[PDB]
Amino acid sequence: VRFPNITNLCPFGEVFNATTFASVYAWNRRRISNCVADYSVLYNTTSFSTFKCYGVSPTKLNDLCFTNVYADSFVVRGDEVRQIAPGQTGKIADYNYKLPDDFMGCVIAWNSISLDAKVGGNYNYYYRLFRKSVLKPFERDISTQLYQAGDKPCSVEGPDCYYPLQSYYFQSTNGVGYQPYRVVVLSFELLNAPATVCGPKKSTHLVVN
Amino acid sequence: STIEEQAKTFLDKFNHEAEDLFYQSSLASWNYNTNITEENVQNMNNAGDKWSAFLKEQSTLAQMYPLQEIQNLTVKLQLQALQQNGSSVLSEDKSKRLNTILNTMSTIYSTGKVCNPDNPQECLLLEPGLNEIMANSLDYNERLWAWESWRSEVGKQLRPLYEEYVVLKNEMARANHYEDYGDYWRGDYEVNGVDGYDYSRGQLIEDVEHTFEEIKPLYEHLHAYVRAKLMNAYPSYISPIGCLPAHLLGDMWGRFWTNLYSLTVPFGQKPNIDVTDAMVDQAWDAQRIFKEAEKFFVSVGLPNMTQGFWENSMLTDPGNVQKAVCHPTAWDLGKGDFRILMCTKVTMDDFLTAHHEMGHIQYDMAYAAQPFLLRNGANEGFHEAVGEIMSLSAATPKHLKSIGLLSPDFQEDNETEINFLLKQALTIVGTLPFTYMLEKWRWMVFKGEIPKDQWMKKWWEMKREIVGVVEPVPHDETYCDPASLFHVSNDYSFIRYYTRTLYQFQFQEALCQAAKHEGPLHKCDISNSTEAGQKLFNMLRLGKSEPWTLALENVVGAKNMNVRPLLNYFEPLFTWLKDQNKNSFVGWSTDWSPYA
Ligand SMILES: *[C@@H]1O[C@H](CO)[C@@H](O)[C@H](O)[C@H]1NC(C)=O
Ligand SMILES: *[C@@H]1O[C@H](CO)[C@@H](O)[C@H](O)[C@H]1NC(C)=O
Ligand SMILES: *[C@@H]1O[C@H](CO)[C@@H](O)[C@H](O)[C@H]1NC(C)=O
Ligand SMILES: *[C@@H]1O[C@H](CO)[C@@H](O)[C@H](O)[C@H]1NC(C)=O
Ligand SMILES: *[C@@H]1O[C@H](CO)[C@@H](O)[C@H](O)[C@H]1NC(C)=O
Ligand SMILES: *[C@@H]1O[C@H](CO)[C@@H](O)[C@H](O)[C@H]1NC(C)=O
Ligand SMILES: [Zn+2]
Repeated sequence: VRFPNITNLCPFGEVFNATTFASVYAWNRRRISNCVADYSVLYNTTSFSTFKCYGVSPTKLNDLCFTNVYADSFVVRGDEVRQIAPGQTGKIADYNYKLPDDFMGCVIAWNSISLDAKVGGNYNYYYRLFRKSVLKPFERDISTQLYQAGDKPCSVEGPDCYYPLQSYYFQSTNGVGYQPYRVVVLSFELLNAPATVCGPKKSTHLVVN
Repeated sequence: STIEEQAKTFLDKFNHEAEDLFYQSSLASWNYNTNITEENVQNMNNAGDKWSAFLKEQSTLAQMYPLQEIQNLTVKLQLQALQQNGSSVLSEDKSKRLNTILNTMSTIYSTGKVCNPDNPQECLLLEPGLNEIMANSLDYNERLWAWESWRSEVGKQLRPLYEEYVVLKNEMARANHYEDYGDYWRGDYEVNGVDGYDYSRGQLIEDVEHTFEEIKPLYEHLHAYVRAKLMNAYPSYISPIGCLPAHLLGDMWGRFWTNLYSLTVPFGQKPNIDVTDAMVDQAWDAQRIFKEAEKFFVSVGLPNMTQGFWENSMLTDPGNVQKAVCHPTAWDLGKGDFRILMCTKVTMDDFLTAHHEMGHIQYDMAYAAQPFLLRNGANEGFHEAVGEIMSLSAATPKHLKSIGLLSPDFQEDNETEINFLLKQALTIVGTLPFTYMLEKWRWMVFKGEIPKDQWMKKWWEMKREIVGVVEPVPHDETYCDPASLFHVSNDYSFIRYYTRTLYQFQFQEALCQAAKHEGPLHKCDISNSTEAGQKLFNMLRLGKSEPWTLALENVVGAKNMNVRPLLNYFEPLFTWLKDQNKNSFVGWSTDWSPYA
């Protein structure tokens, strides 16, 4: 005899406990559906440096229902975690990853260093320095196309043609501001269409059909 | 688009692409200064060359953007520094010899060992030994040997290298729109863009002499009081009318008269303001000294030391296993990395200098928000003055009583304040003539006023007249005694230390007005005053962005160095010294020599 759960626990340990993350200019997006989501495990990890749930309730997030659940993951410097927030202007937010000013959901980050700054680092993360326009909310641009300062012929890396992408150099000796920080953003959303994920207690509230 | 905006994105590329290159050089330089190895000298020099190469290439690209078009003044400063041609004006023949000489002089000074005339295998090095001899010995011959041997066996070898150092460095400065190498250093104090807050290269040279003229009377009575009290310590060797023999002063060069406090202490029976004995007897550690200095900055509201400071810094001699550069150094490596390298010994001198060097870091941490090319103090004196503000508050007997290095029932007195003020005057007032003469010699040598044949004559001609210190042994032009000091041999501006002292009391006067005070400028412990700390934070956060004259004006209320606060701090000592010299001669005779 076994206890059957028609909706398995949602894949939340996959995104957070993942071995490798992505550079901010190429952030990774995930859909969580056809499952039951316990957000208590997200609270129970006290190692999380920042748990900034704009909009929805922090600890009563578990006691809710949702339709569109998107999880975005990237790693940025500690002093740039503030730029991953509603209505904050900065090099990361303007050109790499922008949250809506009306955004509802949460931003989660932790210290990293242990894995993504290993002695003789095996990875290399990156970030975008220049762009013509500020990114609209939830927009991505992986363009490798060169940027011009004045009216410039940008076919060669030159005095005024600057390569748009730049590299993060994470070392143990770096300070907290210049140390890597792993950020996962949960983009909860509500749709008038039938719901997809609610929570453990609310298995029949809206998640099931 | 505008070239100004075109240059803004050029600097944005520069700032983001330069930090790692500068960080690698700083890491390698740290790994050599903490560990002397031929492997590290190559790695450090390679990273410096790559950093220098990045400077050369990005400088040439910066020449295209014209400064006259830019109207955002903070942008103008960043472009102006990057556009400057430094050693780039020199040819490969000139640059190599200039760097080969510069490293050679440093290695001679670092590896300088004087062997005992008997038993030549026994050699005494300036840092571990031969300074204890010059700071703890009362034997006239032992001090004479260490003073003469260093300036002969080490100094003479630096004479040929310094002559070519001057001519090559002058060619560098003269090429880059300067009169001499002295003008290259003198430009650090220049503002030329803002009305009312402007400055010039020569305004420093005239303000220094005007301000030093009002320090001479205080120095004279300090000189006479020290002279009389040194006369008892070294009988039959000092003239009651003549100058002071150089080797009988506090240190190897006469820079600081601090070690003379034991001989010249006014009231011995009063509890010692020199808490060096108290620290050792209470088992104070190197860690406690830097931890207590940390709590001082914390109390005024400034931040804790970063964990990279406590994890990565070197606060003790690593041992005979590995060599190290034990000159007190504050490191702003970048990337949020702040470290202090120091050969901390349990003495009051290292207790105060720990406050001084942590003051460097607090300034360094504050201007970290400013861009890379504005990541520096307003001028050289500002950085060295910030540390001295703390050591001025930390040296007060009340603060010493606070930390436990003085008895909990310590009762203040007229006598103790003279004991405290004299020790502070030996360190602060004593060095002012030494610094004024040393830079005036170098400034004139760079200008060529002093010929190569009259080098050593002028060095001791001015030392007698300005500083009141005489040569114990006659010296030829073969000797090169000015280069026997670390700062001259390692190509650092030295007038920063004179300007430092005048700023120090000017800041403290304002900081001790914000911190509601009652009495004089001494007994000014800004400890536990957040208002005093936040008044400094605003100055520290600006960095090089705002002009130094404006930065000084907002803090203290003046656009220039004012010698008045310094004299008020020592006014109780000046009046006491005059009475204590009623039956002593005040002044020195320029024609008395011990050898004569
Ligand atoms: C990550 O793994 C650790 C160790 O297996 C576990 O304790 C923790 O709950 C996991 N976190 C998530 C979000 O799955
Ligand atoms: C000193 O440097 C050498 C090579 O530069 C290195 O192998 C050694 O481990 C260093 N010593 C210490 C104590 O770090
Ligand atoms: C100069 O440009 C910077 C660019 O970020 C700007 O923030 C600053 O306000 C400008 N200067 C002035 C005086 O506004
Ligand atoms: C640097 O040198 C170039 C020629 O090599 C010259 O055109 C330029 O004006 C110089 N820059 C400065 C600041 O002297
Ligand atoms: C500074 O560090 C000490 C020891 O780690 C700690 O007790 C104190 O709370 C810290 N202060 C601040 C303001 O972080
Ligand atoms: C600062 O305040 C603390 C807390 O009362 C006190 O222990 C310390 O002695 C004060 N510092 C000074 C210099 O009086
Ligand atoms: Zn210093």
